[PDB]
Amino acid sequence: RTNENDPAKHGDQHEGQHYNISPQDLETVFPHGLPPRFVMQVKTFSEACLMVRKPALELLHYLKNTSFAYPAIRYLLYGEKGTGKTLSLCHVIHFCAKQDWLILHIPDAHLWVKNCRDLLQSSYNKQRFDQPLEASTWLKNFKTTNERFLNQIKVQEKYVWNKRESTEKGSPLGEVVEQGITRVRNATDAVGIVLKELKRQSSLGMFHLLVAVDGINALWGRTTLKREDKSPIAPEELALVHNLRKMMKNDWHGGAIVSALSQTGSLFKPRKAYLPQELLGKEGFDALDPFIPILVSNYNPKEFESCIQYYLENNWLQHEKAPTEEGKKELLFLSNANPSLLERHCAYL
RNA sequence: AUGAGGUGGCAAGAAAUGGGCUACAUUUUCUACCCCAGAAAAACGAUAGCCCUUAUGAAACUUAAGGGUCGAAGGUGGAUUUAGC
Ligand SMILES: Nc1ncnc2c1ncn2[C@@H]1O[C@H](COP(=O)(O)OP(=O)(O)OP(=O)(O)O)[C@@H](O)[C@H]1O
Ligand SMILES: Nc1nc2c(ncn2[C@@H]2O[C@H](COP(=O)(O)OP(=O)(O)O)[C@@H](O)[C@H]2O)c(=O)[nH]1
Ligand SMILES: [Mg+2]
Repeated sequence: RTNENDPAKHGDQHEGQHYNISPQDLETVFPHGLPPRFVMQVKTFSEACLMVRKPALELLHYLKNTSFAYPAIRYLLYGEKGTGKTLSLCHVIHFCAKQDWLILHIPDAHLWVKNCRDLLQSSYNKQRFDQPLEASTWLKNFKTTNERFLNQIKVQEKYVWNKRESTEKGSPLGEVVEQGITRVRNATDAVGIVLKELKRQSSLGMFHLLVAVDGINALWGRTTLKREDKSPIAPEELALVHNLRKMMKNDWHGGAIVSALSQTGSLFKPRKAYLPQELLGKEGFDALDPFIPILVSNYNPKEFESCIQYYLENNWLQHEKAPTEEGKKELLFLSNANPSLLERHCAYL
C-alpha cells in the first residue's frame, strides 16, 4: 500500500492511493469529527488509511491556490448519502493542520440542534439559549486540536463571566478556553467569544483560520428542541447556532471556510434528498451564496478495487469466497461502489 | 287493559367468570426519517382517576375526541388451555 503520511506528496496522480494519518496526528488533529464507523475501523485495523479521492484533491488544490488576503471563500462538499463527504473534509482538515493552520472544526452541527435536555436561558442575552454540555465538549475538543496556537493568541477585549469573574484584555485565548471548559455554565458564551476572537485574528493576519463544519444545513434548518412552555425553538435562538452563522459569513479574510452537507442526522429532510438547495433550505442557500460546491460520489472501479485490496491486506474480508472475482462483483453490485454501504457490507464478511 | 299515550327513572359493586386491548421494555422508548441517525434507559407502563376544552345533540352528569394533571398495578405469569401447515 501507499502507507504515506506526508500531506505534500499526494496529488492527482495519487488518486486511488492511500494516505496515512499517524497515531499522534489521529490523537491531536482528530479528537472528534471522524465518523464513528471509521473510528471503529481505525481502532480495529490500528491504521488510519484514507483513500485519496478526487473531491478531496480538488479541495486541496483550491486551498493551496487561495490567498489569505481575499475574503473567506466558502467550499461546500455535497453528495449522496455515504459517499465520503465527512472523510474528505477530514482529509482536508488534516492536510491544513499539517500546514500549521488553525483548525476550527465542528464535528456535527446536527448535534447542537437536536436531543438537548440541558438547555438554559442565556444570561448574556435573554432572547437566546445556551447548551452547556455541547459547548463544553466542543471547547475540550478545540483545545485538544489547536493547543499549539491556543497560548500564542492574545484576546483583544475584556470579557466578563460574572460580577466577580472576568477575563482581561490581552490575556491568552487559552485562558478563555480553559474558563469555558472548567466553568461549564459559561462555556457556551466562551465558545462565541473564541469564535469572535478567531474571526478578528483571521482579519489581523495572526494565522490562517480554517472553519470546518459538518452538516452545515443544520444551521438554517429546524430544531427539535422545546421551550419550558413546550414551544418550538428557532435555530437562531441558540447562541452556538447564531455564532456559527456569524462565522459562516464571508465578511472576514485570512483563510477559508469548508463545510460538508450531511442528510444523515438532519431534521425534517427526506432520506433521498442530497442536493445543496434541498438540504440547506432557501434561507441556508441564501446565506451561503456564493459558494463553491464540490460533488462527492461513489467509488470508481479503481477506487473500489483499491478499497477491496486494502480490506484484503488487513484480512478484514474473512469470508473464504471474498478474494474471488465473483465475490468482488457481488460486493460491487450490492454496494454500487458506495463507500458507506461497501464498508457496512464488508463489516460482516 | 296483559291494549294505547305522556313525564321521570335503573345500568351499582362484595364478588366470580369468559373474551379483548395495552403492557411488563433494550429485537425497547423519544425524535427525525420511513430503515446507514441522535438521544433515553429504574425509566418502561393507563384508552384508568381528577380537571378543562371541543365535537354531536334540544338535553353530555352518563358518549366520543383532544389537552392538562396524575405515573399507579405490573417486572413474562401455576395446573391447565387457545390458534396456526
Ligand atoms: N476516502 C475514503 N477512504 C476510505 N473510506 C472512506 C473514504 N470516504 C468514505 N469512506 C468510508 O465511508 C464511511 C463513512 O462515510 P462518510 O461519513 O465519510 O460519508 P458521508 O456521506 O459524509 O456520511 P454521512 O451522510 O453519514 O454524514 C466509512 O465506512 C469510510 O470507510
Ligand atoms: N459572558 C460574556 N460573553 C461574551 C462577552 N462578550 C462576548 N460574549 C459572547 O460572544 C457573543 C458576542 O457576540 P456579539 O459580537 O455581541 O454579536 P451581537 O450580539 O449580534 O452584537 C455572545 O454570544 C456572548 O456569548 C462578555 O463580555 N461576557
Ligand atoms: Mg336494575
